[PDB]
Amino acid sequence: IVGGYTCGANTVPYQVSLNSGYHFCGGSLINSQWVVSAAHCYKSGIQVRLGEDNINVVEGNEQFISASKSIVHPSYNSNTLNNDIMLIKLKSAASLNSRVASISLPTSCASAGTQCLISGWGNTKSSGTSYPDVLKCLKAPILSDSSCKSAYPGQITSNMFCAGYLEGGKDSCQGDSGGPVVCSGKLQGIVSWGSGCAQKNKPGVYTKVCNYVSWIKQTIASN
Ligand SMILES: N=C(N)c1ccc(/C=N/c2ccc(Br)cc2)cc1
Ligand SMILES: [Ca+2]
Repeated sequence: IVGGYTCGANTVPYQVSLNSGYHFCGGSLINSQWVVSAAHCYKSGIQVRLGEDNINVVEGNEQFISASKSIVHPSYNSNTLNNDIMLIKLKSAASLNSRVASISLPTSCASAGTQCLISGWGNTKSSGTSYPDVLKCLKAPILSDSSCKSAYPGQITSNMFCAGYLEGGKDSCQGDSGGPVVCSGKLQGIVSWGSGCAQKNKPGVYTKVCNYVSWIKQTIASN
């Protein structure tokens, strides 16, 4: 997260860190046994880390639970990043509490102008590299489909939306991949892509979760 703020320990209780020896992606806890992330976060050997603030220090509220299975969206295209969504099942159910909590799926798609919260442990610099140990947060509006398409001609599908600031300086970044965009207490987006980070006229692009609610629910019901 570039140009954001320190969230505060366990203030984003649905935020998870995916760890394969090291943090490599965020995700969102959607019930006691399932996490939503980006398809481009797929790899084997995933441990889900819940209740994290400082990902380098055991602070006392963590739950570390290995994934039993990952399900990448059947229509995920790694070239275009269309359908950039995946589900990860925990080997055992997380213990839910004030600091480890699921986030609701949307009942309807959020509109341009809606203020959302984007969070992650990704790079905090737009040029160069600095990775924070603690969770970073950014409040950002959903942008119009037209401004999104204008920023990224030929690249925005019906399964993507832009959020952030055309002026630049505030954005998600590498390492935030797979993490949440939450608007009015609903998971509306997943950190997916962008040209660099926090660049003028290159806002963040997010997987449009509201298009996947049926797939998510049906997949969970049978797996
Ligand atoms: N500016 C942004 N909001 C932004 C930029 C880049 C990313 C990560 N992008 C990747 C996508 C696919 C792979 Br594989 C590796 C990295 C995420 C967000
Ligand atoms: Ca920790």
